[PDB]
Amino acid sequence: MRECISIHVGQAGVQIGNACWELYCLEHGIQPDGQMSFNTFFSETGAGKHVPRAVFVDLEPTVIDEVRTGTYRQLFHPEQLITGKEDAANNYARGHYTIGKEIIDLVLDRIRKLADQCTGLQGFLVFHSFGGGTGSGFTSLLMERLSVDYGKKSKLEFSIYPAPQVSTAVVEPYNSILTTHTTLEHSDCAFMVDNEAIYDICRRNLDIERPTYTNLNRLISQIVSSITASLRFDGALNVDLTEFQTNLVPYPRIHFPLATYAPVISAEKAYHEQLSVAEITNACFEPANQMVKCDPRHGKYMACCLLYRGDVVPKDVNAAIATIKTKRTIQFVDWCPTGFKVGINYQPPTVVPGGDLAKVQRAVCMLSNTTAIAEAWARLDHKFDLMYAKRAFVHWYVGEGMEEGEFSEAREDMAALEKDYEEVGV
Amino acid sequence: MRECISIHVGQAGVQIGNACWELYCLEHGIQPDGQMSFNTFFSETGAGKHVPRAVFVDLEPTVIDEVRTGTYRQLFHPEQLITGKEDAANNYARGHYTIGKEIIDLVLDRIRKLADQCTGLQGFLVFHSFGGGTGSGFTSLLMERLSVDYGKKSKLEFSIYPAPQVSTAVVEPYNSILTTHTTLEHSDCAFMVDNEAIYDICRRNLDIERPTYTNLNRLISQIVSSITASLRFDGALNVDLTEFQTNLVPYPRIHFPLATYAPVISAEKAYHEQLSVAEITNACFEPANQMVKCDPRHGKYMACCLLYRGDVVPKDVNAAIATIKTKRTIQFVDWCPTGFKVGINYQPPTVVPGGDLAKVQRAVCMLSNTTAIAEAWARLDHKFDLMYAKRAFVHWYVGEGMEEGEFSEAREDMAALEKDYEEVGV
Amino acid sequence: MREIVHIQAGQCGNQIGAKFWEVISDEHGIDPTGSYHGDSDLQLERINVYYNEAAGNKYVPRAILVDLEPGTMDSVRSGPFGQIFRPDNFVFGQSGAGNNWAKGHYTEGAELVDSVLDVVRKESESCDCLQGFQLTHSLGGGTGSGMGTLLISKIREEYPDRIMNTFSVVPSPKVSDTVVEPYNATLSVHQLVENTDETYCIDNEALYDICFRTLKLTTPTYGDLNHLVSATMSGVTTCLRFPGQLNADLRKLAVNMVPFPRLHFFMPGFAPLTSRGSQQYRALTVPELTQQMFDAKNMMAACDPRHGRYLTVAAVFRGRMSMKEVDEQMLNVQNKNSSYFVEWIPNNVKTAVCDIPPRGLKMSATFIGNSTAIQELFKRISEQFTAMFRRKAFLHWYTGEGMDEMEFTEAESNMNDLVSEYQQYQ
Amino acid sequence: MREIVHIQAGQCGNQIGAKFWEVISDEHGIDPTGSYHGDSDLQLERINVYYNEAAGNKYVPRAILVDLEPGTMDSVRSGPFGQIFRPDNFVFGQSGAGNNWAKGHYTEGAELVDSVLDVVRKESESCDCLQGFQLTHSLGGGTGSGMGTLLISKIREEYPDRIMNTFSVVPSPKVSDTVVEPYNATLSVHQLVENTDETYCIDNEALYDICFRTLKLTTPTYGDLNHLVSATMSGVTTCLRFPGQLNADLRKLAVNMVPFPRLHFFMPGFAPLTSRGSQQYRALTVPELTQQMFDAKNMMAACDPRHGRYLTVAAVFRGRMSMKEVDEQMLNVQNKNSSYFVEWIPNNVKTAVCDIPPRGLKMSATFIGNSTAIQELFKRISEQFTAMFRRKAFLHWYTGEGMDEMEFTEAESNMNDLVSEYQQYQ
Ligand SMILES: CC(=O)O[C@H]1C(=O)[C@@]2(C)[C@H]([C@H](OC(=O)c3ccccc3)[C@]3(O)C[C@H](OC(=O)[C@H](O)[C@@H](NC(=O)c4ccccc4)c4ccccc4)C(C)=C1C3(C)C)[C@]1(OC(C)=O)CO[C@@H]1C[C@@H]2O
Ligand SMILES: CC(=O)O[C@H]1C(=O)[C@@]2(C)[C@H]([C@H](OC(=O)c3ccccc3)[C@]3(O)C[C@H](OC(=O)[C@H](O)[C@@H](NC(=O)c4ccccc4)c4ccccc4)C(C)=C1C3(C)C)[C@]1(OC(C)=O)CO[C@@H]1C[C@@H]2O
Ligand SMILES: Nc1nc2c(ncn2[C@@H]2O[C@H](COP(=O)(O)OP(=O)(O)OP(=O)(O)O)[C@@H](O)[C@H]2O)c(=O)[nH]1
Ligand SMILES: Nc1nc2c(ncn2[C@@H]2O[C@H](COP(=O)(O)OP(=O)(O)OP(=O)(O)O)[C@@H](O)[C@H]2O)c(=O)[nH]1
Ligand SMILES: Nc1nc2c(ncn2[C@@H]2O[C@H](COP(=O)(O)OP(=O)(O)O)[C@@H](O)[C@H]2O)c(=O)[nH]1
Ligand SMILES: Nc1nc2c(ncn2[C@@H]2O[C@H](COP(=O)(O)OP(=O)(O)O)[C@@H](O)[C@H]2O)c(=O)[nH]1
Ligand SMILES: [Mg+2]
Ligand SMILES: [Mg+2]
Repeated sequence: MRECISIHVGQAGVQIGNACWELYCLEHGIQPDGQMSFNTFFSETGAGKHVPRAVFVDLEPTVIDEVRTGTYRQLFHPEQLITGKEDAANNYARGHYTIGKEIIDLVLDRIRKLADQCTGLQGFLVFHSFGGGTGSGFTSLLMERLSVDYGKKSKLEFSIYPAPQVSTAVVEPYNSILTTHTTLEHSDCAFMVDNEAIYDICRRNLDIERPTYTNLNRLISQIVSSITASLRFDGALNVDLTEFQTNLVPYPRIHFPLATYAPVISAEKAYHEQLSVAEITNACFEPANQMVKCDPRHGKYMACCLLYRGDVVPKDVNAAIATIKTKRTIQFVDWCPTGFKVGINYQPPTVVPGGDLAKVQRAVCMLSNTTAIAEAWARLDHKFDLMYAKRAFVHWYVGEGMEEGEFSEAREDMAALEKDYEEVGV
Repeated sequence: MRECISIHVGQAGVQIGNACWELYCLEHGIQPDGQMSFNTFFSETGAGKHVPRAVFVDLEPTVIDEVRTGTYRQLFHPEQLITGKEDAANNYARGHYTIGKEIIDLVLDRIRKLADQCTGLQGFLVFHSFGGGTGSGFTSLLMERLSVDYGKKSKLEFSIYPAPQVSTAVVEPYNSILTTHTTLEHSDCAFMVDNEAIYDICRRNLDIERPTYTNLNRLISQIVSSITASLRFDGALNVDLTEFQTNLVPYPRIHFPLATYAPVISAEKAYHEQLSVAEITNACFEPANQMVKCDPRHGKYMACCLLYRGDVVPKDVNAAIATIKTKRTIQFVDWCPTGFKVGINYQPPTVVPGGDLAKVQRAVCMLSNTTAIAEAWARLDHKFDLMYAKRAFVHWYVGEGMEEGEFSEAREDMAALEKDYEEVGV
Repeated sequence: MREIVHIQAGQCGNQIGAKFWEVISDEHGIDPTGSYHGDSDLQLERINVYYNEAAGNKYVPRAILVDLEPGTMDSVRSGPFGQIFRPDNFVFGQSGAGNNWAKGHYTEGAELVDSVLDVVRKESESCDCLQGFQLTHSLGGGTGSGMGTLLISKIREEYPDRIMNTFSVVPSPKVSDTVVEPYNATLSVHQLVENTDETYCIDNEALYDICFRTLKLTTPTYGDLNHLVSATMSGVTTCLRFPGQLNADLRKLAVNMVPFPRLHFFMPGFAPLTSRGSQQYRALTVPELTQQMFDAKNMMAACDPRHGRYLTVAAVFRGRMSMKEVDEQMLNVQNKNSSYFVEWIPNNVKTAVCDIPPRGLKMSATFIGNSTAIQELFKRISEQFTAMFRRKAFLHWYTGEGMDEMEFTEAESNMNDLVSEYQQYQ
Repeated sequence: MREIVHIQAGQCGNQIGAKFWEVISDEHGIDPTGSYHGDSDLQLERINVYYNEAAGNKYVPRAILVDLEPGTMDSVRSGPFGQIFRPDNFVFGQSGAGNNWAKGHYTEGAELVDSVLDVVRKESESCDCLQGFQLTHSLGGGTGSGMGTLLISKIREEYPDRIMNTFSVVPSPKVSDTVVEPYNATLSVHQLVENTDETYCIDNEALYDICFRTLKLTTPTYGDLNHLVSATMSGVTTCLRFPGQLNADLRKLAVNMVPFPRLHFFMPGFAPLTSRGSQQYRALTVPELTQQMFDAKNMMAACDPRHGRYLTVAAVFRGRMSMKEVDEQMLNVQNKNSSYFVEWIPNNVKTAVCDIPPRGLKMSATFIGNSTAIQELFKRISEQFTAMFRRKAFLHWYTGEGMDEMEFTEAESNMNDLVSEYQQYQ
């Protein structure tokens, strides 16, 4: 069958992955042990157990140590959980050059072994961050290696974007740019969120006064599930990972989707509400409900995909789409009139006990490429320039095999990308 | 019936033999007493008891004294357990010339007596070490005597090779070379391991942090069992000792197999794992899973034999072999396209309580001759040269009947062997 | 005589086809176990046209199920009538099609096609007298479009004297379902124009309209839409499988509906089409049925027939009715709406009649129109395609599989020529 | 009249033969106690062909079991039908064969052969009218190859006017099972060409392919493979043991299949071959069976028949069927695929018919092809042998038993001549 592989790299990615795995377990009916198209994410043992078709990497042991003592522990087979000695230290040049070129081989071998189980290896999933040390260089390296090995196979990146206003790290701007330099010419598709948007969503739609990482991660997990379920489950108008590549990559370089998931509704607000298909669609297209700091009015949607779940009717969806098209505010690109893919699954999303969300009969995941996102890129570039002008926090990077011209080249690439976006918009 | 004789010589060999015998007892259903094709390794008494078709020799009494007070004691018949007065003293020239030519006759007589029980005497097993004093010269002497007596009969050596990096003795290099000089023109087949590789295996695949002799010995015992079980038990595609000689000896001088046993899996790692036949085969052919310090990529496999056990299907095995052949990295010799023998036994391996390994439905023993092993030989020769240049630790040897030219001759022989290997590779 | 070979390719095609078989099985009294439990000898007389008989009064569709991924066919199998199909008639891959004509036609489809062709050959050899081939696809995907086109080409090369007809689900310009839809459709049609004798053109928009307006269906299921298509399909071949006053062969229908080789794209329709509630206000006359059939709301292609003229129309009526009455009524229709009937053809319509209603109706009818108006559909697709091509959008996915701009241009030229031809015979 | 003497030599030969006897015993209503419990007088009419009767209605195969080691025959004895054999018909040694033709033919086999010959003589003397001898071997071992060849030579010297046929399991070049396989096979064939009238050539690869594709067997057992061979064997001699419309003697088959003395290596096949599940989609016609028989997937030798031409084909059908129908169908086959049938022979096929199906089938058939394509198999073995000989690899094991280079060269010359002959009559 059509079957998949999961990779979670850097602390953030690992954390996300935990939640994702929990969600998967809840959905297909798997315990903490492994007891009971389910085989896209779970290979069977001799008996009883099922093994997540997964890989977990971090150079910080403390992250994966946590995993190894949690409830979700003996679900995983210790072949997968790899650890380093000294961490990436928020430094691309340690993640790619120094400590990267050491343990990557092991991981590659593991991946190969896992593949040798897949008859129909569809592709991969990579979870990281444009912002971690591990996740910026190591990830890139891994991608490169995968390209060298397979090439034809499907590759995805779930990329936690730098939030324009809110800082976390001091050298988030360099790292991200470096990642862009290297990942851009390998990974055919990248699905992106930022934390700020998620926080906003939690505040407004869910009425949650305390923004924290667990609930946020759960949201992302839901999106992931929605993306997958086409492979994992039945439904009229189904979807493949390769279909996303075909559908959401007009030019080979431009491949940076945004995401969004509706409904994002609490226990109370589910009542005092019908939740129709059209309504849900409208919610998905709302400026505020996007999962990144990007006004979709400040550009044009090139290519859009919408993955409806549970009790849904095609005609209704079509009507909703027509309505959306009719709206003059939500602009589309002149040259692509057919900018929609419809995905419908008879499986409805199931939410994890002790979490944010309530039951919803129908939901959507919306994945869109736009000229509007370019603003974020521009902002990032500006940030990079501002701190590269001083050349501050550069003595970390130079020591682990770097050059001054690399940065310039990266900037040039970014500029080119921006230009391309502008052209597309025109 | 087809029936066998066991000889364990030098401390190391004796130790190995203990473990082997324990394993055998566990398998066929024999107690510590002897109470209950089982007759290849156990001759029956008048009633109750069974007597291991065995011989135990060491010039150190302390080794066999231990045996004589252990739980495995009254299994053995004291006719077999022979002891000396003064030990070999890590000196070939005491093992062969001086104390060797004294008690060898007794041992020979015992062997003859044992044979006079075998209707179908298939052959022998000799366990020793390229590295003990006893095991280097005495062993050779014994082999010579056996050749003189029988000649046609099947002869095997389980030879503990000198680990390239890790030293144990000071004159391990001379002893080994001397053994090679004499054993090479008698013993038709020798199955070899080193300790370093075993330690590595224990560390990686079994997660064992403490490398010790007992567990190591058990591993070797398992291999031995696998080799035998074709004689000891039923199965489609069976094997004889003579078949090994025919199969794994292209030219009469080149007869130094490596060994390996998979799966090498702990209690946990058995779960989070299916253990398919193909997988097992792949594991067996892995660079690290070999039982000697020898990269199989640095040469070509001449002749290979694989002894599958338990729940196995021939078709699966064939498929696995095909897959292996397809892999371009694992090189074979130009002139031998058919370089596989398949051995399948309905008996699955049974592991000794209070030990390393867990239950595995299917396992393999893989026995291979290569051009790659020549590197080890070269290293050994270099070592010999380095310390023969000074002529240090020579005053031990000269005193017990030796000559200077012998060493030179041995070196020449080694060189010739190397040349032959090179030719084969070409 | 006159037996038909059925092929379903791609997801759409496969799911529609399942329903088609379900319908026809019911019609011919065949239960899901492949046993006949009907009440009329007429039911079995010509069962050969779709079914083969096996030992124990088992009947088996002469049907081939083709897909480049397993999920769809697995679902089919799991379904109610899925177990009626001969298991060796499922031909499927595991590598996805990415809504990519190139994958279906050039690469992944090319790998599977020979195996399909062999099964086709066997079915042909099992025919007393092969009439033709019936295919079910989508136009806008990768499998139905690319693989489907491929398959048709090969079959026409092998059976160039036989009837080749397709039921092809096409894009609806107001509600696109995929982003590359125009590319897939244009590439397909380029080859369907040349290698099919008739193509029944269904667009889901029209079906939805039918469902809403006449059937009073607030919530159409894909199942219900498929039922509508299925009914048309059944109707088309009724006169091959049953008696009649005036009978229609498939070939005869082609001859009556095709004035020029290229113009063989039909709009199907059906009657009666009402709700469960708006039936008691109606009686079932030939006039009533004809009125329904010529109602724009009962068309299954995306056109207003009044935006053009009918070149030729075929009506197939089922049930006992006066030929005189039927002819007279059609003459009246011609007289009153003479402007919508091209003046080159006296007696603008053909009538066929089957002396046998479909279960639970007294009378039914099925309509086949060949209208100059359908040019508008072609125009819309050509424009959609053209804009994207102007910017070479999404093109790398196809060029990477070897396709060239010139081929695309050729396709467009073909499309334009088609529309020009329609204009000429307006 | 026309009684046949059965011999099994070597492990393969012995295990296959056990199954053969099991099959035939079932066919003739003989239970494991040697008692008849059948329901038809036809069952006993010609029981003489394979069995001798003893006091108390005991029936005993005229079978000889030969081996150079005891284990295989002990296992046979332990088996279900093992106790049916007369104990004095087990002729066996204890010294192993080492996969060595020299041991089987020159040395250890020479010691045992006279005793075998005496038993053969007794069986011959107990025959009302000896028809011939049936042998089962492998080609690639020591016993079946060396001893088997020896035995055949001696029997032809003693019974030069009788039929000598072998079922010989041969190497499959993609998956070799022993290292010296080419040596053993070439040495055997060198003598089989001269001293047998027909040899049925089975390769395990083909059997595995059959098992996987048609029988849907994920996990073939040697038992199942042996069953397939057994069915062929039974089929071959059905017309000696039963009535028919048109009957086939063994000699008559030889006459019909052998245009030149040397060309008597046949590819056997069988029909029907389907799963338990893919049978209800089929009916059992002569056409169907013939289609199956001429399907490459139903061949038991390692060739594509389309890489050559059939010189002659014999089909033996079992069950009640129209001779007219059969002949007509075969004529159609000849007409449509005339290029694969050598034009020297009008009526390229022979048909035989038995008015008696094998239990639980209405109809069955067994196919015997003599194709120029089978030259490819010979080529592969010759090449494999040749390379090893170029380097005199493994040769000491054989030269030590007195064999000479000239003999080896002769063998190769014979092989090459064989292939040249096939080329000539391509
Ligand atoms: C009480 C009564 O008379 O009920 C009718 C009925 O109410 C109506 C509305 C039926 C009904 O059809 C639908 O509602 C419908 C649903 C999905 C897709 C298409 C139609 C009916 O369901 C459908 C059903 O059709 C048949 O029985 C035909 O043989 C039809 N069969 C199937 O499609 C079928 C359905 C399920 C399982 C197996 C077969 C057929 C038509 C052409 C060729 C072969 C078979 C009929 C007459 C009716 C009901 C039952 C309400 C109508 O449809 C048909 C196909 O006859 C819809 O407009 C017509 C007019 C009928 O009067
Ligand atoms: C319900 C039913 O009809 O079952 C069939 C059946 O399903 C099929 C698949 C049978 C089945 O055969 C196998 O699956 C098989 C297994 C191992 C090796 C070879 C075949 C069957 O097992 C085998 C069995 O064959 C016989 O009974 C013949 O007399 C056969 N007998 C034996 O081989 C035999 C087996 C066990 C013990 C003693 C004899 C035979 C054939 C030639 C000459 C002498 C005897 C049959 C018809 C069937 C089953 C039972 C499912 C088929 O085989 C034969 C030999 O008939 C496999 O393809 C054919 C087609 C049959 O339809
Ligand atoms: N969603 C989510 N994002 C996180 C989490 N932890 C960190 N991030 C984001 O990840 C970026 C920091 O990268 P990390 O993944 O912590 O760094 P790392 O990959 O572990 O690399 P090193 O710690 O430098 O070895 C910032 O943009 C954070 O907002 C988390 O638990 N959930
Ligand atoms: N596997 C294994 N190897 C051993 C053991 N003891 C020693 N060796 C190896 O054997 C070599 C040393 O030879 P020994 O067998 O101890 O010496 P000996 O044969 O008793 O000879 P003397 O003690 O000199 O009379 C070294 O290569 C050791 O690594 C053991 O218990 N197990
Ligand atoms: N009637 C019907 N149309 C479908 C179905 N599934 C997909 N479609 C239509 O088929 C087109 C998409 O092609 P599809 O067959 O899914 O892609 P493929 O699987 O690569 O061939 C779109 O126009 C869909 O609306 C179905 O089950 N029934
Ligand atoms: N069908 C079948 N083939 C076998 C069996 N055992 C061995 N073979 C084949 O026989 C060849 C090996 O010869 P073998 O008979 O084992 O050696 P021998 O015992 O010295 O004659 C290889 O090609 C094996 O695949 C068996 O039980 N059944
Ligand atoms: Mg970290
Ligand atoms: Mg010692």
